[PDB]
Amino acid sequence: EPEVTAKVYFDVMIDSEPLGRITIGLFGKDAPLTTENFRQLCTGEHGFGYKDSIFHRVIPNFMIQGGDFTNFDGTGGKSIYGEKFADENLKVKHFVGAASMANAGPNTNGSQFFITTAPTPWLDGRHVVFGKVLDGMDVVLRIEKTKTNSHDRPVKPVKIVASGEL
Repeated sequence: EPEVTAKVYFDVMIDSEPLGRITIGLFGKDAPLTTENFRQLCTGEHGFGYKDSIFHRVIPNFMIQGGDFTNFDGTGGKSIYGEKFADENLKVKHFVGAASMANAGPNTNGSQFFITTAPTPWLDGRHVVFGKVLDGMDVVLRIEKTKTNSHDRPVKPVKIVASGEL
């Protein structure tokens, strides 16, 4: 896989229960614009970001999705560059533990992302893979088993209580 050039983390909690820390390595050389956006949303440098946001969608044996810190339902989010930015590299395929940008078509990247927990070939070529879980995969797997409902949303908020650069 591509070279890791920076590391960010998420501290996750599910209603009083601390799950642990997820460490994500970013592919800075293969996706500078995408990684910088993710990085700065983690630190909250611009006044907004991932701290105190949730993983609004969970689909077992597929992925977990978060990043909508404006509407908390999958319809919001925003990049540091503005509303949306272009797809940087679509040639990197997904793999277990990949961090990838969610979107609503070509060049509509904002702040939403997902972490895959299984092969997802049907996403290859259409979503920019910008990093991977270097540590805390067990935490990702734990989140994946959380009870959901119609719409695949956790019954109890899966909250990112802290985020930043390591």
